[PDB]
Amino acid sequence: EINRRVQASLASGATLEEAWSAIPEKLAFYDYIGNNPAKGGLFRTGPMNKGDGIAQAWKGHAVFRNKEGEELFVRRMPAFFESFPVILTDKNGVVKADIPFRRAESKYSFEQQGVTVSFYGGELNGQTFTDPPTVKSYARKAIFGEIFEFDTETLNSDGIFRTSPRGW
Amino acid sequence: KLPEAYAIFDPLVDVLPVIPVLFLALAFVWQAAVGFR
Amino acid sequence: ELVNVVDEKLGTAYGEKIDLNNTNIAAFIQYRGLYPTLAKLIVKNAPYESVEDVLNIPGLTERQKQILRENLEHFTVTEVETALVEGGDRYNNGLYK
Amino acid sequence: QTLTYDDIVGTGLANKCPTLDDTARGAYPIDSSQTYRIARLCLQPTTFLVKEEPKNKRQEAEFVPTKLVTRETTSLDQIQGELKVNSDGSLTFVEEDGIDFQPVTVQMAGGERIPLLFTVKNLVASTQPNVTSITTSTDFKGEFNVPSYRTANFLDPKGRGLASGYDSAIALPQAKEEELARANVKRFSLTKGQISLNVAKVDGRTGEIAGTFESEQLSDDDMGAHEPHEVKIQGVFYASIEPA
Amino acid sequence: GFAWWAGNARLINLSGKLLGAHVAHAGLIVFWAGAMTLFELAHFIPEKPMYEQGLILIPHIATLGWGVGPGGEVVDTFPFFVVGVVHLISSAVLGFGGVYHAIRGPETLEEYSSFFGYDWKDKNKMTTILGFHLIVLGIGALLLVAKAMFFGGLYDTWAPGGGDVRVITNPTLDPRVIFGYLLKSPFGGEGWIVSVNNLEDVVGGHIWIGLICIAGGIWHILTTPFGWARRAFIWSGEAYLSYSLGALSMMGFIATCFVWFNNTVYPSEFYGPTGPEASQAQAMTFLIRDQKLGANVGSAQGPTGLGKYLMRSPTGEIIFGGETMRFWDFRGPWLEPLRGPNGLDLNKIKNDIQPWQERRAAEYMTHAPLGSLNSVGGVATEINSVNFVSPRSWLATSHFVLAFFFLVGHLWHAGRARAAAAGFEKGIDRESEPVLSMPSLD
Amino acid sequence: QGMFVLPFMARLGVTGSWSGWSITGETGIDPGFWSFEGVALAHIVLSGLLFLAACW
Amino acid sequence: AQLTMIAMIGIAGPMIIFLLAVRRGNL
Amino acid sequence: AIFRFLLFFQGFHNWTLNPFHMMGVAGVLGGALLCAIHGATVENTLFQDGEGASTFRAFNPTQAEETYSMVTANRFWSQIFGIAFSNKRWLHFFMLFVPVTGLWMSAIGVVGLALNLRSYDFISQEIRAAEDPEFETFYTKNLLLNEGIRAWMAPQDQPHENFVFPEEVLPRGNAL
Amino acid sequence: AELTPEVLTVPLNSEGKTITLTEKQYLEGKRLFQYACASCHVGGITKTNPSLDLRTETLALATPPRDNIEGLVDYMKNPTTYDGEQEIAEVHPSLRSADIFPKMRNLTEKDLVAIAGHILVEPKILGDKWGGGKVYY
Ligand code: CLA
Ligand code: CLA
Ligand code: CLA
Ligand code: CLA
Ligand code: CLA
Ligand code: HEC
Ligand SMILES: CC1=C(/C=C/C(C)=C/C=C/C(C)=C/C=C/C=C(C)/C=C/C=C(C)/C=C/C2=C(C)CCCC2(C)C)C(C)(C)CCC1
Ligand SMILES: CC1=C(/C=C/C(C)=C/C=C/C(C)=C/C=C/C=C(C)/C=C/C=C(C)/C=C/C2=C(C)CCCC2(C)C)C(C)(C)CCC1
Ligand SMILES: CC1=C(/C=C/C(C)=C/C=C/C(C)=C/C=C/C=C(C)/C=C/C=C(C)/C=C/C2=C(C)CCCC2(C)C)C(C)(C)CCC1
Ligand SMILES: CCCCCCCCCCCCCCCCCC(=O)O
Repeated sequence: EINRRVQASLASGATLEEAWSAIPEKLAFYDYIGNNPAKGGLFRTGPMNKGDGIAQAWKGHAVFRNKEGEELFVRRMPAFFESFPVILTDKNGVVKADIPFRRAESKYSFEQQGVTVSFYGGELNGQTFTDPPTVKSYARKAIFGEIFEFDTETLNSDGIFRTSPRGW
Repeated sequence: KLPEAYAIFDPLVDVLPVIPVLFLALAFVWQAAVGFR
Repeated sequence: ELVNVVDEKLGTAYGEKIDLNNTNIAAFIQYRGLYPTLAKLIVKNAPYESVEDVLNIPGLTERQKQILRENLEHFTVTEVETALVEGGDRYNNGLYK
Repeated sequence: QTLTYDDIVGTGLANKCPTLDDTARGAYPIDSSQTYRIARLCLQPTTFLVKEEPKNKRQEAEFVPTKLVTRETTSLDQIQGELKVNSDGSLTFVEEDGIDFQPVTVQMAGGERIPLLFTVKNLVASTQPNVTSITTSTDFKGEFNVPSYRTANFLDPKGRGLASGYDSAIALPQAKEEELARANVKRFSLTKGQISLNVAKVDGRTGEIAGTFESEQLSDDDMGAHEPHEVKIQGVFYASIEPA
Repeated sequence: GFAWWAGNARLINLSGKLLGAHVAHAGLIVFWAGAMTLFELAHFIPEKPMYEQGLILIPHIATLGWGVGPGGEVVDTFPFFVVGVVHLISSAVLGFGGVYHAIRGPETLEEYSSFFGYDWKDKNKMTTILGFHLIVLGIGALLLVAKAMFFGGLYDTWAPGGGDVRVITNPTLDPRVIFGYLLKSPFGGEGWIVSVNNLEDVVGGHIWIGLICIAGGIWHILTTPFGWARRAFIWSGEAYLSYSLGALSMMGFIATCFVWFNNTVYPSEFYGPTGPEASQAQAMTFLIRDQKLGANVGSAQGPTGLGKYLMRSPTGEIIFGGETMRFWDFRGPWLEPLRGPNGLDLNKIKNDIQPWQERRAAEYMTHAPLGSLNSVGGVATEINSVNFVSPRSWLATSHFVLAFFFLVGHLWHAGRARAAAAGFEKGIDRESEPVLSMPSLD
Repeated sequence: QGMFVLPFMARLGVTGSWSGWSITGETGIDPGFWSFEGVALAHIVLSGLLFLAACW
Repeated sequence: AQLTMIAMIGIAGPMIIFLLAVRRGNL
Repeated sequence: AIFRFLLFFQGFHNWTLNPFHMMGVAGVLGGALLCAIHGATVENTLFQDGEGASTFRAFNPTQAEETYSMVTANRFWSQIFGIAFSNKRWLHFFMLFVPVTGLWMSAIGVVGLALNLRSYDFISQEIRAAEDPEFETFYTKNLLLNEGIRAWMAPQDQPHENFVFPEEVLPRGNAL
Repeated sequence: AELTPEVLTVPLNSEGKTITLTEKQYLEGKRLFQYACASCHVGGITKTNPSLDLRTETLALATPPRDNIEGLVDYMKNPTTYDGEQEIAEVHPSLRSADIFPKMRNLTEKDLVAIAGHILVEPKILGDKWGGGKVYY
């Protein structure tokens, strides 16, 4: 639905910034795995906010590109996986970047492929980041879907996903 | 390989090692023939 | 300020050529004529300030010199990275298949 | 006569350096036209002292004693290297190769374990000017290198490392990472240590020497996780010199 | 009163028929020994190591000096054939006496002849039979001595120049050596009797055992059990069976550890490398490869801070690094030339490693005793291709299983012999239930 | 530090712990059995034996 | 094949029971 | 295929850490214990009711009398183990109770896993380990194994997902 | 899919002559590879030196090129290091060293062609698995 809307905005001559800024934050927040009721644990108690925190703001839609200007796509985490690697694909599914485990024979590091992240909509709209460790930090969040700013201090959130009342 | 002049017996020797097992089986045929008395 | 220096190195020519000062010896198998014999010598005589220093390695025959010449373009040099050269890691970096 | 493996195995003697007779009070003359190597250098620690933390301003903590928990695994041995003669008659040993590190862990009072890489790697140790003979009063002083206790492939218990491993705390997917930066980013340290070797015994015939050493170096910093301790090692050494 | 499924217990007091069972069964053992040897021979291919071919009997014959030359190369297969044929032929004779005594002969012997007949409760007669068999056994251990000293020698993996058959001219008699082994700890670096590492000690140990068994045998013919032994034991056929099952069990467990750790009387040339050997050979292999590329294997620090190739054992000896730290007690002929007084000698490692040692390490590393039940070789994640399970894995696992069950049989027959001798093996008498005449516990 | 029984042990001469510290600040001390730990243990064992005496 | 010999050998044992049971013998 | 299901549940759900599985383990292993120990006891406190060395003949399914001594069995176990059964009815009910209850408990935990409601982690352990790289337990060691299981098996076990893991992203310790 | 002649066609020599093996030659090669080579070279890797494998592209870059029947037959007679600079008959099986590697004694010239052919065919059948190691099992 989000992609459907952004395309419809673009067809009508809106810019990237404008198409994504029109995305209501409420729709973007549904497109986030931390609200997936199948990401919890039996003894991870309390509200969802106790884990990833109290959501404050959509940061914006992250767009990754490599040094040749190709749009790259973070492979999303599936609900079965507690942890998941960071793999970036092109529109056709060909791996073009990842975060390597073994560094020594890596071909696809962000550092080698010149992966940047640019934000449209939300808090970081119009901002681009190019220093590799910042780019990697956002790609790590992008596997969860859309990227939000969270208040972790108020409830002393421990950072681990809990299930919703639907799950419980 | 066996010596040349016994080569004829090669397929017999492939089976010989198993023969002690057959003695165990044979005790159960015997006991079947007397009805496990 | 806390930076992973191995990741940082993949952002240099080390991440696209054989670095004569840092790269593990098994990389020299990617080009013809270099492994094991010249690979051995290149690693033993590192560090190099420029790629052409390798031609001034004592003992090179003229065939050996020729091989290096052909391959100078697959080579680079960056600053020695302690993390890549300690532990004998240029001879065995714990990666097999 | 000397001992075989089967006489030694299991005894503890394999960790002990060769000793000289207390009658070996000779002198080993040095000819500047000649070149010398050290065929075997052996360092056997006896005492591991760690510097405490006074927590206050003008007290400067003290070196305290520790217990060894890693057994007879501590000696450096089979070290070889150039022994040079300099313009001014000083001698400089340059370490080339050897079993020149051992990991050791000692335990401070209270139970804190302190691992260290006891080493002389890349040792360059020199004498005073004008030697001409090595005697029962010659001192070598030098410095050496202390690489990180773990090397770059080492993975911590959550799979994080420098040249391998995860780059984040994957069990805490949505934690704030700023707090964890120091544990998540591994760093490979490389510090210097110092050593004095004091020659107390000399076999003028054979070229063997023996005596006492003291070295100062840093302990393990667990790839940047925590601050090192300062360590002082005392022990005995043996070396045989050869016309190279 | 026994059912068909306990039907051989019907033989306990039929000494004639029981002699026939023992001798018929003796014939099956000898039959298997013969048939199996000929099977291995008909399959043997001398270009291939024995241990790539599933052989367990030919290795025992070669270990005795027959059929082999320097390095364990097979030079003559005729000795193997002879051993098979003679065992095969001899089993017909035992077969014959066996079924004659089980079917046709007198079913009890004590009426026919007071020498051959026996009562289980007759302690004098029982120790006499025991004595005779003790003498036979002593003779047998002396036949091994005779072979080693007077009829060609034994294969010696430690012989210089790759191993060879050697005549043993100075068998060890010093009892501090021979019985020193009995008193070594069974733990690592010690190995109780499994650590015997030279044929002089092997042969001398058998002189001692032969003399002890012959002396023991004569002792038991001439004496009857003392009163303290009379009161310690149960004196019944099933009790004696239970004693021997326990002894077979002990021996099966020892044989398991022998073929698994010992590479002297189970040479690795025939049996394949041991687990410790193979694992030591891996570290050797990559020490060689890496040093040839220029690595300084003595100064190379591994990920943990311990040496990548070389470290110290807990008592200081220089040993191979990695997980094989655990196998540093290993000793083998391909490795010992590198050992100095402090353990592995760094100057021999740098200068004196020989091609045959590089070959041997590579061979042993790629024939480690790891494999699947369907004989796919190597670690459990390996793909199909290599048809190999080490003979040592086969000989260790089989004999562990047999030793375990014979210990169960010991407990079975021991507890039953105790109960039958006291008269309550068939159950509790309702009218004299012991617990009903005991006071309650509380 | 809220220590209540530690000073009654210190008072009568128990000053060191099997972990090698002493309450006076000396490190590397061997207290033998009668450390803080060994005093605590003596009292546990004693409790259990008196528990058994009480049952009898 | 080998299936000839193990057939011949396999039948020996049972044929002994058969002969002895039809000739009413000491089974 | 069922073996693969075992290993899937280890790597993805950490099911061995689940106390509902643990109660199931106790009920199944407790059942087999009770089965063996009850059979062994009856057979070794038999009354001599015939004269044969085979004691099976000396039973008649319509006899009134118990065929083994509960009194002697009770004394044996009281002296061997501290406590024994004394009530034949309780005994046989408990043999029903133990394995039935264990299986019911394991069913409950699987219902949780239907939702990915796993007993996967201990939070307090993770907080410590994230901050303290010298802290290590068998609990952290087992999650490294789980993480290996997931990444090495998921591509071929979940083919509809088109997972492509380049070699460089596979978790691996040194050398292996 | 099947073992078509296209797949059984491999280079004979460096001059791009080809040769089309039979299904028979290929199965014989595979059998002979398991007999004499796979203890070290299972799946196209090298257990005692994993840095050198039997992938066609690796062999192509060996000195004497070994991505052809001739190179491989020669290799089995007189093996060299990967740069051709030294003969390694004494630590690598070969006809030249069949005194110390006795499995090589009974190998005929035709057997060597079949082994070489197997090695060159297999990566056409198995792709990345051939020489790729456990990642690809
Ligand atoms: C159908 C019942 C139900 C459901 C689905 C919910 C759902 C929820 N409650 Mg509510 N609640 C309920 C009943 C329920 N509640 C009742 C009855 C009470 C009164 C006790 C409360 C009191 C309550 C409070 C006070 C709070 C919640 C909160 C919450 C939320 C978090 C729950 C959580 O962390 O679970 C954790 C659950 C577990 C760890 C599972 C317990 C597993 C048990 C112990 C296993 C027992 C096994 C057994 C002993 C074995 C014996 C068998 C055999 C051997 C014989 C969630 C939306 C929290 C919240 O976010 O509110 C704003 C909160 O703070 N609830
Ligand atoms: C020297 C060894 C030895 C000897 C002479 C005996 C002798 C005896 N035993 Mg003891 N037994 C032994 C070892 C031995 N046992 C061991 C090692 C165990 C533990 C496993 C036992 C356990 C045991 C029990 C539990 C009992 C006896 C009993 C008896 C008596 C009757 C046995 C009988 O009729 O079997 C008849 C033979 C059979 C019923 C055949 C059994 C077949 C086995 C289980 C399977 C073997 C299959 C094989 C592994 C592979 C098959 C391949 C396939 C092609 C067929 C007899 C006095 C009985 C007794 O107490 O007598 C008073 C009794 O109840 N034995
Ligand atoms: C090693 C195995 C072994 C051996 C040697 C014996 C031996 C014996 N058993 Mg035991 N038994 C065994 C296994 C064995 N048993 C097993 C596995 C079971 C369980 C099924 C039993 C169950 C059992 C019972 C129930 C009884 C015996 C009895 C007997 C004895 C008398 C049998 C008889 O009258 O045969 C009669 C059988 C025949 C006349 C048929 C022919 C048998 C022959 C010997 C076959 C041999 C063929 C061979 C190829 C010929 C080669 C000859 C050549 C060398 C010249 C005999 C000593 C009996 C006993 O104790 O008597 C009091 C008895 O009642 N056995
Ligand atoms: C230990 C096994 C054993 C035992 C205890 C017996 C015991 C007995 N048998 Mg039996 N028998 C056996 C094995 C055994 N036999 C074998 C293997 C065969 C087939 C060859 C026979 C065939 C047989 C027959 C046909 C008859 C007996 C009879 C007898 C009885 C009297 C024999 C006599 O007068 O001595 C005779 C003494 C001698 C001939 C002295 C010579 C010594 C021997 C033969 C040479 C030494 C052999 C050597 C130690 C081991 C083999 C060598 C090998 C390792 C290479 C006696 C109860 C008789 C009987 O029961 O009638 C009622 C009877 O008619 N036996
Ligand atoms: C098959 C072998 C065998 C068997 C079954 C017997 C059986 C018997 N012997 Mg004979 N004996 C044998 C061989 C054998 N002997 C030999 C070869 C000799 C010559 C040295 C003797 C010398 C001998 C003497 C001198 C005496 C006996 C006596 C006896 C009787 C009592 C045995 C006893 O209670 O020991 C059980 C053992 C003990 C009570 C104590 C010793 C326990 C050992 C040392 C502990 C070791 C356990 C350890 C885990 C095993 C590892 C090895 C160890 C060395 C470290 C019994 C009938 C006695 C008798 O009545 O004779 C008429 C007697 O006085 N035996
Ligand atoms: C271990 C005992 C091996 C056996 C058995 C076989 N090979 Fe091997 N091979 C081995 C090593 C250690 C090496 C590297 C040699 C070096 O340069 O150091 C090799 C190499 C080869 C090659 C060359 C591979 C390349 O990329 O250039 C080939 C073609 C080869 N080996 C083939 C081969 C064959 C056909 C075998 C069976 C007869 C065989 N090898 C056995 C180790 C071992
Ligand atoms: C009693 C009884 C029993 C048992 C039995 C037995 C166990 C028997 C044994 C028997 C036996 C144990 C037998 C044997 C036989 C043998 C034979 C008869 C042999 C022959 C041989 C030959 C003829 C040879 C030939 C040859 C040659 C010479 C060369 C090489 C080749 C060949 C091999 C061909 C039973 C249980 C069943 C039942 C009940 C009763
Ligand atoms: C050959 C050889 C050798 C030698 C050996 C020998 C010399 C041995 C001996 C051994 C022996 C010498 C053995 C021992 C035995 C013993 C035992 C095993 C015992 C047992 C016991 C018992 C069993 C008891 C019991 C009891 C009791 C306790 C109480 C009462 C009751 C009764 C009696 C039951 C050697 C090694 C050098 C080398 C190689 C070869
Ligand atoms: C060496 C030799 C020989 C010898 C031989 C023999 C010695 C044989 C034997 C034989 C035998 C010894 C056989 C037997 C057989 C057996 C069998 C064939 C069996 C079967 C059985 C069955 C099949 C079973 C069934 C059943 C029953 C009966 C009941 C229960 C159930 C059942 C189903 C299990 C000859 C002469 C050839 C010559 C050459 C060489
Ligand atoms: C271990 C090194 C120190 C040696 C310990 C000295 C021996 C034990 C001394 C304990 C003295 C306390 C007893 C006080 C009197 C108690 C009298 C009583 O039981 O009523």
